[PDB]
Amino acid sequence: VKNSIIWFRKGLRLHDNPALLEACKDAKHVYPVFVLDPHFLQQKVSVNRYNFLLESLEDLQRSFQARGSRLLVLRGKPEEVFPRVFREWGVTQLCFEHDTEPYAKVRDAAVRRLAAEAGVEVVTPISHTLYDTDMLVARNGGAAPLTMQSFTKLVDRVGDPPAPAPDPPAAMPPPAEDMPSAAPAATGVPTWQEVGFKEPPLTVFKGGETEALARLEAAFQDPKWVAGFQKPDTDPSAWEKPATTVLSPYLKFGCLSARLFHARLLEVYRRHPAHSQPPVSLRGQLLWREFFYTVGSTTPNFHRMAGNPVCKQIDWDDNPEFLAAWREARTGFPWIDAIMTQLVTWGWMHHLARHSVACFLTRGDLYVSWERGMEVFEEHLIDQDHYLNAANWMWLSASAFFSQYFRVYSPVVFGKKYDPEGRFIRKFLPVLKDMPAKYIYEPWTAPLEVQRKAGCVVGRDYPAPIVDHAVASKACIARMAAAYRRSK
Ligand SMILES: Cc1cc2nc3c(=O)[nH]c(=O)nc-3n(C[C@H](O)[C@H](O)[C@H](O)COP(=O)(O)OP(=O)(O)OC[C@H]3O[C@@H](n4cnc5c(N)ncnc54)[C@H](O)[C@@H]3O)c2cc1C
Ligand SMILES: [Cl-]
Repeated sequence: VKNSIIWFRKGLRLHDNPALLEACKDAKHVYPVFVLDPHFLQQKVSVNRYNFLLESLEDLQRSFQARGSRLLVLRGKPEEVFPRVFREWGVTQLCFEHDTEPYAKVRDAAVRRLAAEAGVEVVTPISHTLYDTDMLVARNGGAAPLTMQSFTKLVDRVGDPPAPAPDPPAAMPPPAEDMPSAAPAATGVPTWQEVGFKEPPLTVFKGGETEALARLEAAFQDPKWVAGFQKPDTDPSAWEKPATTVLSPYLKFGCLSARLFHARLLEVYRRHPAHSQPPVSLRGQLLWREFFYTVGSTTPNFHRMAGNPVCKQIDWDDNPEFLAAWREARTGFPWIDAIMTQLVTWGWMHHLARHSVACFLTRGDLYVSWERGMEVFEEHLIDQDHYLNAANWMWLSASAFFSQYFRVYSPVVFGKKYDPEGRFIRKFLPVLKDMPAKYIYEPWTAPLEVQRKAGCVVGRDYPAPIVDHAVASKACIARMAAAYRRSK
């Protein structure tokens, strides 16, 4: 008889899950497993992202209960848990989605070697990305494309992505009863209070496949908006209704299928011949995701500067004061401090909002290494993706993929073009809620009478700007030019 395990790590969904379909096919018992490390708190991670993962597991649990099954949250590490449950559950086949992250490759290798010892077949379909990213490299001659212009030419010659897999059966084979490692009191989905987190989550985006599908349908309620989508024209100061899809935390955890997303975009594009094209279109945004996965997975030390071949070695400063002020949202620039406040409260910011604070920290004003900023984003971002965060940080720091270091965003002017009243600032920085719009982006320029009228005396209620942009900008640019000449 066939008893199988469908191992969840990413791909926290039931739709377009070929690993789940193979695990259920001709199976008497199916053990849906997510492996949790309860000492992951002795190692970094905000309660916002970890609760998003927990809500995603709860959604999977309710979805499995509706089909006569159950989600098992096994505690411990994979290398110690699987050799036990292989013999206990009579497992003959192990199934999980392919992953290309460095720790995943080291982890999945040992798991496979442990399965071959137990006589367990391992099935690992590709479903987290649009294509077999190792196939794109081989199709291109054996190296990853380093520009989006050439990558888009490759995917057009490769063809349409594989279509999404059908939905699993309305009923699935349940786990066998009275198995000790399957005891419900030891395999339930924990809450954020039981894993050690002491402060509650504040983000407004809920995890789970159900929410991922609802956000997808909501974005497709207006097909003209999807067809004419242009990423650089979207509004970074929009928070009540964000200007983009906000599907990144669901695509990160695999709550939403990228191939399903891509399949729905082609349906709209076929009936809208004037639809936007890469790199600005919605489909182009998925290609940016696939692009950085293709390069990042084939580039050693991709998340670091030293040892990274595609990354420029720049003599960034070691300034713990600029990092702390930027990290704690007290730079003195309300546009920057509001975005960093949205980071710690929501775990998500608009793409151009991240451009502002990444440029401010790195090549624009403070000249701190993008590795330091990447560490801060990885902690608070609910959509933190190993390859995407690092690639866009090297982009904004002009260390890879991007070279126009003379283009420096203004922490004073950039936001005023969209939100002249500072509604985005007043929402996240409530201490500036009564400051007139003439000085909301420059509170230090307000007369002292006006500062007292608003209850925001610069230096007492809100900090003074840690740097003068005009001076700090002309100093980072000059050092970037020197770095770019010594970069050969
Ligand atoms: C410094 C910096 C760090 C970033 N860190 C990450 C990260 O760790 N995780 C993350 O998901 N995004 C990250 N990005 C990308 C971008 O800011 C977000 O992907 C985007 O804002 C998410 O909003 P959305 O889902 O509405 O995007 P949409 O505009 O709706 O795009 C749709 C999807 O395409 C992908 N996508 C969009 N923009 C990019 C991009 N520039 N690069 C790669 N894929 C993209 C995402 O999967 C996104 O969900 C970062 C950007 C910056 C500037
Ligand atoms: Cl600007």
